[PDB]
Amino acid sequence: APPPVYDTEGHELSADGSYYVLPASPGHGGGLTMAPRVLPCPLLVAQETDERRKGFPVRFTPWGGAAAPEDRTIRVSTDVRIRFNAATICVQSTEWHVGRRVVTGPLGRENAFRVEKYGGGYKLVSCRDSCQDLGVSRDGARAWLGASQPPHVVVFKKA
Repeated sequence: APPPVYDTEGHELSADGSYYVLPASPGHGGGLTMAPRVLPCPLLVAQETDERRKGFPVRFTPWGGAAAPEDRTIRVSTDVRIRFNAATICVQSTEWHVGRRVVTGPLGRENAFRVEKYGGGYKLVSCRDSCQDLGVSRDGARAWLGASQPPHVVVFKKA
């Protein structure tokens, strides 16, 4: 199998754990959060502009869910679903999907992502059809995660 994804303490990522998604280096902003874009729902995936803010941790789920193989180690280059492990003001799914921007809430493969080793950490990729790197775009007061260059390089700090 492809290698496991590792957290900032060097342990393999697990489908059981929750992980803050932080930049791999200082001076690149804070962690990922969910925030409304003009409408209060659905929430979209934003990056905190403030470096001190870790945002909300995420949970990874191997593609297939309960029907995926029993080895639920999270690995690179492998379809996974991603959600925020957090209560939401929208009473909707916190699972990520792409239709540009990464959105949560109700909707093939719109919710398929992968993690790839990249630079000093990992990049996240949307793989609805072909794999597209996810990057951050400042948009007024907010910075949004979407399909864009350059990729946003991240590490996973276990909560």
